[PDB]
Amino acid sequence: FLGAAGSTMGAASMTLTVQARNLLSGIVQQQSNLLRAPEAQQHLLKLTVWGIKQLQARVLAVERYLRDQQLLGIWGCSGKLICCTNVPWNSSWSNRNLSEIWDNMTWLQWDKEISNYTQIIYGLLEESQNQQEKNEQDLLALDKWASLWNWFDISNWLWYIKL
Amino acid sequence: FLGAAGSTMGAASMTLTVQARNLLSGIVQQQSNLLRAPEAQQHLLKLTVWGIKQLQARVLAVERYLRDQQLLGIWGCSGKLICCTNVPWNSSWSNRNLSEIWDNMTWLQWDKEISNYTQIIYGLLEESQNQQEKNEQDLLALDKWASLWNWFDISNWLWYIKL
Amino acid sequence: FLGAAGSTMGAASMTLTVQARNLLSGIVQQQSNLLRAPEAQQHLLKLTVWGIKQLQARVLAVERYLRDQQLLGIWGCSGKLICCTNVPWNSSWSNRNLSEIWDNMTWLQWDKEISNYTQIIYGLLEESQNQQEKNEQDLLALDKWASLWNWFDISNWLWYIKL
Amino acid sequence: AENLWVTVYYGVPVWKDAETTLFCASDAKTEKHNVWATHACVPTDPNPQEIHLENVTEEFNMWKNNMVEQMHTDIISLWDQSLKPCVKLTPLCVTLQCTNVTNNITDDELKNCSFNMTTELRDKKQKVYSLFYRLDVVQIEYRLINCNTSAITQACPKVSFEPIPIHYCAPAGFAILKCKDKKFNGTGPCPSVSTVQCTHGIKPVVSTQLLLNGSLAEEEVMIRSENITNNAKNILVQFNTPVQINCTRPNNNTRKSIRIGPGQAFYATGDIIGDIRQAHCNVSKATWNETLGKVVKQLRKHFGNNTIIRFANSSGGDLEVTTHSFNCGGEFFYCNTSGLFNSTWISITLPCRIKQIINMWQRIGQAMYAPPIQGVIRCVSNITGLILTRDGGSTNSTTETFRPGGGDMRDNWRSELYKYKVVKIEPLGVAPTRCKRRVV
Amino acid sequence: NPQEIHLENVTEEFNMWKNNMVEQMHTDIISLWDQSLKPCVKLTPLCV
Amino acid sequence: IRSENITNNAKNILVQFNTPVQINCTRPNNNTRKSIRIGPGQAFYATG
Ligand SMILES: *[C@@H]1O[C@H](CO)[C@@H](O[C@@H]2O[C@H](CO)[C@@H](O[C@@H]3O[C@H](CO)[C@@H](O)[C@H](O)[C@@H]3O)[C@H](O)[C@H]2NC(C)=O)[C@H](O)[C@H]1NC(C)=O
Ligand SMILES: *[C@@H]1O[C@H](CO)[C@@H](O[C@@H]2O[C@H](CO)[C@@H](O[C@@H]3O[C@H](CO)[C@@H](O)[C@H](O)[C@@H]3O)[C@H](O)[C@H]2NC(C)=O)[C@H](O)[C@H]1NC(C)=O
Ligand SMILES: *[C@@H]1O[C@H](CO)[C@@H](O[C@@H]2O[C@H](CO)[C@@H](O)[C@H](O)[C@H]2NC(C)=O)[C@H](O)[C@H]1NC(C)=O
Ligand SMILES: *[C@@H]1O[C@H](CO)[C@@H](O)[C@H](O)[C@H]1NC(C)=O
Ligand SMILES: *[C@@H]1O[C@H](CO)[C@@H](O)[C@H](O)[C@H]1NC(C)=O
Ligand SMILES: *[C@@H]1O[C@H](CO)[C@@H](O)[C@H](O)[C@H]1NC(C)=O
Ligand SMILES: *[C@@H]1O[C@H](CO)[C@@H](O)[C@H](O)[C@H]1NC(C)=O
Ligand SMILES: *[C@@H]1O[C@H](CO)[C@@H](O)[C@H](O)[C@H]1NC(C)=O
Ligand SMILES: *[C@@H]1O[C@H](CO)[C@@H](O)[C@H](O)[C@H]1NC(C)=O
Ligand SMILES: *[C@@H]1O[C@H](CO)[C@@H](O)[C@H](O)[C@H]1NC(C)=O
Ligand SMILES: *[C@@H]1O[C@H](CO)[C@@H](O)[C@H](O)[C@H]1NC(C)=O
Ligand SMILES: *[C@@H]1O[C@H](CO)[C@@H](O)[C@H](O)[C@H]1NC(C)=O
Ligand SMILES: *[C@@H]1O[C@H](CO)[C@@H](O)[C@H](O)[C@H]1NC(C)=O
Ligand SMILES: *[C@@H]1O[C@H](CO)[C@@H](O)[C@H](O)[C@H]1NC(C)=O
Ligand SMILES: *[C@@H]1O[C@H](CO)[C@@H](O)[C@H](O)[C@H]1NC(C)=O
Ligand SMILES: *[C@@H]1O[C@H](CO)[C@@H](O)[C@H](O)[C@H]1NC(C)=O
Ligand SMILES: *[C@@H]1O[C@H](CO)[C@@H](O)[C@H](O)[C@H]1NC(C)=O
Ligand SMILES: *[C@@H]1O[C@H](CO)[C@@H](O)[C@H](O)[C@H]1NC(C)=O
Ligand SMILES: *[C@@H]1O[C@H](CO)[C@@H](O)[C@H](O)[C@H]1NC(C)=O
Ligand SMILES: *[C@@H]1O[C@H](CO)[C@@H](O)[C@H](O)[C@H]1NC(C)=O
Ligand SMILES: *[C@@H]1O[C@H](CO)[C@@H](O)[C@H](O)[C@H]1NC(C)=O
Ligand SMILES: *[C@@H]1O[C@H](CO)[C@@H](O)[C@H](O)[C@H]1NC(C)=O
Ligand SMILES: *[C@@H]1O[C@H](CO)[C@@H](O)[C@H](O)[C@H]1NC(C)=O
Ligand SMILES: *[C@@H]1O[C@H](CO)[C@@H](O)[C@H](O)[C@H]1NC(C)=O
Repeated sequence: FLGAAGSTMGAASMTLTVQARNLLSGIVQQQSNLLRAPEAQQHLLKLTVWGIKQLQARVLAVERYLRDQQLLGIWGCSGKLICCTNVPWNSSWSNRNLSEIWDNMTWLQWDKEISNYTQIIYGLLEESQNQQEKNEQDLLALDKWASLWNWFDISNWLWYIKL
Repeated sequence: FLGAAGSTMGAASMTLTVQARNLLSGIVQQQSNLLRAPEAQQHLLKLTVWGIKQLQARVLAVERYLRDQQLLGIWGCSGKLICCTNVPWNSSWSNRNLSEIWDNMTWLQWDKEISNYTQIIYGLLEESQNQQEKNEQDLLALDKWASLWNWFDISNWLWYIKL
Repeated sequence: FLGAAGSTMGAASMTLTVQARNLLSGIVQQQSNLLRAPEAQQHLLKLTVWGIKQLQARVLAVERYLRDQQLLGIWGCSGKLICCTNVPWNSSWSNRNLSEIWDNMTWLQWDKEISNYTQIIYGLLEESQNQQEKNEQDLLALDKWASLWNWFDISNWLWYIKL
Repeated sequence: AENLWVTVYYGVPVWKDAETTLFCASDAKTEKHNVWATHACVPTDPNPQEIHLENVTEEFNMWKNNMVEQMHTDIISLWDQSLKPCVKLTPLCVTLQCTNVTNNITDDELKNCSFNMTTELRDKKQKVYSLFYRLDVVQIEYRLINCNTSAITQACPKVSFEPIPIHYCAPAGFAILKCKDKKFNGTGPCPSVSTVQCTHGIKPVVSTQLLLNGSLAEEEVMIRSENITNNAKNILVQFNTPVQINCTRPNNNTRKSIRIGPGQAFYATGDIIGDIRQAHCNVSKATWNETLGKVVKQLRKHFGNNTIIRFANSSGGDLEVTTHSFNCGGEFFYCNTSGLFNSTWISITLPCRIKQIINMWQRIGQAMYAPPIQGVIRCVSNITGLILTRDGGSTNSTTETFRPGGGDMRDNWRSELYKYKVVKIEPLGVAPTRCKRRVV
Repeated sequence: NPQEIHLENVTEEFNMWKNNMVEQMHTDIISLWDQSLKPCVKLTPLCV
Repeated sequence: IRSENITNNAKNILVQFNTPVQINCTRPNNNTRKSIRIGPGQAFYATG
């Protein structure tokens, strides 16, 4: 857990050759202590201090661990820890070297690199995930899969596989 | 958010050419005010009025925003905002025009159209999603002469696309 | 709900020819009574006994109904009620008959069979799901300046776009 | 090169500094009637998985920390929660006709008070012996000292005040860092951090002017402050040597139960066995001379090596600021620590006075009444550090004076939550790569 | 409405002297007693 | 003019303005306060 967070992303390519260095299972499975005993107590005590504080911490962790699942759902990446997108690296102005990034830069320094435009990227991603990709998929079924291919106007299929 | 809810579904084809007009992100991300401060308070006050009311509102929003994810899971549509099904438009008796629906009718009037049979559709969908589709997929790891060549059903299999 | 839990897995092949005999919808939709009225009460009463007990039961059900979704996410099975894995039946020592298991054995007796090694299987599954399968997928789209240039793979693409 | 494409990554180990609620973790061991564990808040405390990170210099802070304010409001809320269902003593604020005692030595003292009470069936009152100290009766003959301030609810005698250690465990989606650098003074980048699920055993003691039973640092007696330049900034100091405090209270203290109305007893100190000596605390002068040698020989690194004097704490305040106040098994001491501070530049007794009516140990208002304890009270444990304040003034060059002031309760918990910090986890990260999706 | 479903085929072991619902019912009843009794009239002036 | 229905006579007729008419209210006396001690630390403020 977090075991190579200080490493560079090339030595934290090591982190995502393992389970993102166990980050997600440490997110949901560090609940196991307050999961093991909110109920082993058989005591009256007539009032509860943790009855609001532990509950607020618990549902805070749950909503935080669902917003990210919904955001991976909204970019077609649901289930997949590492997925790629149709959004290009745009005019976004931290254009730099590949062998600088994935060899000599930590994840935290990388967060300091692109601390701006992060909401720009998050707004940008679903655009290519949905507004044309879902509409192309909606086009792709309102034509018989094996009946159009005689016209010699087959590019539409080619167009949907290159652009 | 909700910005074209009064438009017709043709002008709310505009809504689902964008992120269903931002409906889902407004579902989960309008939590951010009670996410930003259930904890910025450092005050005793010895009792809490919101300690039940805010918590009940919060877990109400969470269970409502999980029942729909589970219902999209049960129809094989998990992740996908717009997906298609094998259930046909059945004997369901609001059979009408395509250029009437997706050109001149709002989403709310459409809800007033098919307010009945909605639980019929919801029961109907998982049937074609599971009871034969999952069983065909369970078949699809082993078969006899038929899988490569059954020469009977295939014409009807082509015929389903045909009619 | 639970309607053939006592049947053998061959007569509970009947259960998973229906919605695992309605188990998952009974998991999340038996909340509907405490979903229908934690709020229909308009009474002061100045204190609450259920304000901790019902809330603890509710978030207990929610975290239990999310750990399993995350565990299906970690084995690439997210969405799919029945999915297969690349992990073989290993040296695991309850090697026995196919026509004994899926004809004459209940689910509960089956749980009594493999009550051991269940955490071994759970640790074993993600290994073949990730440590080579995700790394093979990472090998797929990195090096192919010649991915646009494919000449003898069109046949699978054409087959695949129809079926 | 070619145009790269963005690739999301879910589970990137980055963190931001945040603030949230934590919770207990203790252990089970019946008679869990403790005021600070709220009868085993979380009785689990599992095995302490600690993970190093090897490669990150994270910045820390102890004077801007958030866990000390959470610990302070937790302790005052647990105090007022445990004190709530006990016996009120508003029928006690009456006129007392008192007189001295004479069985043993002078210079102790006690007042033999008697009042009209024992009111049981709302019609019958009785003349009742009682035996109060000074420092909680005043003249007019006598009344209690808190009757012009608020009511005087006594403690339930079944609960105890032993500080069993608690462990603050972070919620899910957060992490607790932990600096392992053995010379991290107060604030700044710690080069070698680590991650724990929860902290070590924190004994939540309450002691002014010499913090007790603490977690002692290494052989460099560290000096922590906010800045040395400001004269009104408390200079914590942390030891490496556990100097012992043999404290005691010599009398025998028979208890005597008084019935008040319906079923509410009241415990007043009866006639003692008859050996009135003074409550005191011994510290061996050799080890104290050495630990003062170490504190003064690592205080000359912060300014010029000249003329350190220490003094008694100019008083005023009350007993909370002038004397070393602590409780020793449910009896609240106040010990005149003048006799430990002379000029270090080149066995010890301590008279202790005992109050019984304690104020709210920070606030003004509600005030508890500690019932007496039978037998002879004797408890020993270690000191771990002082709390000093500089004086300064016109002393531009020499005769630097330090006097062990320090009155707040937060600084005790800043003396053990300095090597901890809470961080949130932002698992979602993007990065440009050479992969682009198969668009059907 | 009380939906009850048989299982037809399972011999499950039961216990009544190790049951947990009786302790929940007992602490529920004593807590409801002391909760309902709380805002009523004291009678400490009656002990005369 | 808002109501539930004008036909029922026992239905409150709200009315809403467009002009803020001012109300200059006052109380002319000076009202010294006087604190009274009651028992332990509970003051009581009576008009002196
Ligand atoms: C108060 O005393 C300290 C003593 O450390 C003075 O600080 C300076 O400290 C360094 C070490 O951190 C001294 O260097 C040492 O010198 C000795 C020879 O005397 C050598 O054997 C060691 O290996 C090391 O190099 C340095 O001499 C010392 N400076 C002095 C004594 O002037 C501090 O300066 C003193 N306070 C004042 C106001 O001078
Ligand atoms: C200073 O450290 C000690 C270390 O334990 C803290 O605990 C106190 O230790 C003494 C023993 O040295 C306990 O006294 C006696 O313990 C025996 C054990 O058999 C018991 O039979 C007696 O009834 C008596 O308790 C003492 O109870 C124990 N706890 C307290 C609250 O004094 C001590 O708390 C530390 N000092 C402070 C101020 O916290
Ligand atoms: C304790 O160590 C810290 C480590 O950073 C020192 O902090 C800073 O040190 C630099 C360089 O010496 C100074 O420029 C800063 O002004 C220091 N900051 C603070 C807040 O002091 C610090 O000097 C050391 N000493 C003390 C007493 O904190
Ligand atoms: C820390 O960085 C060094 C690079 O000098 C590297 O050799 C080492 O493996 C890194 N440690 C971890 C835990 O990644
Ligand atoms: C990328 O960065 C490395 C230094 O990290 C440098 O050696 C290399 O030449 C760079 N490549 C390009 C194409 O700039
Ligand atoms: C490469 O990394 C080392 C340590 O990680 C660092 O000292 C060096 O400056 C880095 N060089 C570049 C070009 O990033
Ligand atoms: C990133 O955003 C911050 C806003 O806090 C701004 O101050 C900074 O200039 C931006 N640009 C960077 C770090 O290049
Ligand atoms: C409302 O409907 C009219 C159709 O007459 C259309 O022109 C207009 O764009 C609609 N407004 C919105 C916000 O969709
Ligand atoms: C569909 O409805 C439109 C009116 O919205 C009408 O003009 C058109 O003729 C209809 N088409 C059919 C096939 O009925
Ligand atoms: C088409 O829409 C307009 C306004 O949206 C409405 O006035 C008209 O009646 C509609 N016509 C049909 C046939 O739905
Ligand atoms: C739809 O269901 C409602 C039940 O509330 C019923 O009254 C109505 O007749 C149904 N049919 C419609 C609106 O065509
Ligand atoms: C119970 O088992 C018998 C096998 O003897 C089978 O015939 C019957 O259908 C089973 N009942 C259910 C509900 O599955
Ligand atoms: C499998 O088990 C059945 C009994 O349930 C038996 O009749 C059959 O012969 C077995 N098959 C093998 C290959 O052992
Ligand atoms: C087959 O099932 C029946 C009832 O379910 C049982 O009596 C019989 O022993 C079983 N036989 C085997 C070989 O499992
Ligand atoms: C399964 O694990 C249990 C541990 O409770 C053990 O007692 C048993 O021997 C194991 N093996 C079986 C049931 O074959
Ligand atoms: C009681 O002690 C005080 C202490 O100064 C003294 O003034 C007073 O005279 C004493 N009274 C008796 C009766 O001893
Ligand atoms: C109690 O009341 C009696 C009534 O005369 C009085 O004499 C006595 O002095 C009172 N008690 C005290 C302590 O003054
Ligand atoms: C403190 O020292 C004195 C001096 O002899 C001794 O009489 C007394 O017993 C000591 N007290 C303790 C608690 O050790
Ligand atoms: C206090 O005075 C009463 C009066 O009779 C006496 O009996 C009692 O012993 C006195 N207490 C002491 C400690 O002398
Ligand atoms: C402690 O006792 C000495 C004895 O002379 C006294 O002078 C001093 O004032 C006392 N300490 C304080 C803080 O008053
Ligand atoms: C300092 O030493 C002198 C030596 O006579 C002694 O009288 C005095 O009490 C001591 N003061 C303190 C505060 O230790
Ligand atoms: C305290 O009083 C008890 C009661 O008789 C006695 O047995 C004991 O010796 C006394 N002294 C102590 C504990 O020093
Ligand atoms: C006091 O110091 C000793 C010596 O290191 C240590 O063993 C003990 O645990 C400390 N704490 C106590 C007695 O509470
Ligand atoms: C109200 O009017 C009277 C009439 O002159 C005047 O004396 C009085 O001061 C007024 N009060 C206020 C509050 O304006």
